[PDB]
Amino acid sequence: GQAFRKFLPLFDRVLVERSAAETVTKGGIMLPEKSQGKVLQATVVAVGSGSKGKGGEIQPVSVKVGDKVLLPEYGGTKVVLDDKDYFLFRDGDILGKYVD
Amino acid sequence: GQAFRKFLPLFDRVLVERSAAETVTKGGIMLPEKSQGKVLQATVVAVGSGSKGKGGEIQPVSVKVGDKVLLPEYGGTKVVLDDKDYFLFRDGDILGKYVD
Amino acid sequence: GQAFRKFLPLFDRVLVERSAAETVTKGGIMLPEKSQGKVLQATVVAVGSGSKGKGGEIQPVSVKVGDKVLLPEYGGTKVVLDDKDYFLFRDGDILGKYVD
Amino acid sequence: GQAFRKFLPLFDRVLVERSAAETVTKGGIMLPEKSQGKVLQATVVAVGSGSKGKGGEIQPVSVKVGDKVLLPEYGGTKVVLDDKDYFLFRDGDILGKYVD
Amino acid sequence: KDGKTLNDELEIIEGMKFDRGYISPYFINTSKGQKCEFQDAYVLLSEKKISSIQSIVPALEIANAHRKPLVIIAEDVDGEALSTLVLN
Repeated sequence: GQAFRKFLPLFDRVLVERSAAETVTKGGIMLPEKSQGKVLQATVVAVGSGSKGKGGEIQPVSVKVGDKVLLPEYGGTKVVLDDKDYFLFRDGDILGKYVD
Repeated sequence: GQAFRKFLPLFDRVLVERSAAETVTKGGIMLPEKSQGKVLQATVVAVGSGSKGKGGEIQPVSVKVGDKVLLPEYGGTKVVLDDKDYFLFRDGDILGKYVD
Repeated sequence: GQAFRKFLPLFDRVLVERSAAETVTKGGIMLPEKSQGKVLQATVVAVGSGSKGKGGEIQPVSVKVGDKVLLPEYGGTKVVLDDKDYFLFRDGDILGKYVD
Repeated sequence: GQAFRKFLPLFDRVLVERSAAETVTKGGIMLPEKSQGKVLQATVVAVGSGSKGKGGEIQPVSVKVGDKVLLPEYGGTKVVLDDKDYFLFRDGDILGKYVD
Repeated sequence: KDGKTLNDELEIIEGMKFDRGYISPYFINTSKGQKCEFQDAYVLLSEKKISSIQSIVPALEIANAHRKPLVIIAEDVDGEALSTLVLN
């Protein structure tokens, strides 16, 4: 697998970083800090080894580090690295992958 | 798979666009903008890579971009692309497909 | 599969038409329109393609268009074709098949 | 499979006819018609084709027409044939079968 | 009945008058007197409340096709039907 900040997920778990929230509209209107909610855009930083649930051999994670992905609304777990916040998700929960 | 507006579904998820709601009946009567509810006709714009749910080799999606499908009335997930709403369903939840 | 009114069921789903409920008993008594309730006698008008739930190769549906079947009293999904009512069932949700 | 009175069960469903409810004891005292309740004795009249839940080739039903069986006290499905009532059960729910 | 002038008055109430007013002011079409007036108007008499939009559209379609005003007498008109009527 690929490590990050001395952290390595186990099995197919994927660690992602949520993008910075939006605080100014397209005009000049600022937003309250309590209304932005939770942003569903994140980037992949660490990747696990493979899929344990597959019979026999174990499949590798389908997303590659550096990709931008759209997270679901309810899943995820909180992990603290250097007092920063990162979120850990399973491979199957990642909805879609942004391309360039 | 096929991307769309720099978006790409993962696994076997399929992205569709709902059709416009009816506002003028066959006569000269318009309907309230809150009475249309939801429409069940949609068009496929993107298709995922392959299905993880089949053992061994992964299988492709059974629908192709551009078709007209009858969505279920309960499932789906909402995603926003350039402020235009899009809905993401699984392959097995697509109720049916129209033919020409 | 087989199409019907420009519609094609997907996977193993089956589209059937409910029969017309009786209104006059064997004698000369005609019954209320709100009393006949639901009739479980229906006919197959369209068929799906194949069984996705069958491992490996996909098994075809066990019924063919034109047969008479006995529906369950709780299942079914509603679809509207040309302002006419049709109901969609899974191949495994049909109780029995009438034979001539 | 085997058809009975213009009907044929699908898959491994078994159609049976309940025995007549007793009204007179070993003595000369007869029973009220609101107390005998439901009887758990029936004879097989129609047999489906084969089990669908078995992977691979479908195994035929374990009972044959003309046999006497003991039904469960909770399950079952009602079907009316020629104004007469019959009950449909899944092959796996028949508790036992009498021998002679 | 009690009057409100120095001279007693005689009044005749002919035709059919049942003393009920229009549900919404938006139906008014004559400024003077705030009255709703129609000539050669269809009447739809419903014994039960008219709420669902599916129950009211066909009557409006018929009226529009024949191009005649419509008067709806019933127990009441719900929010949905009232909204459709006022919008139209």
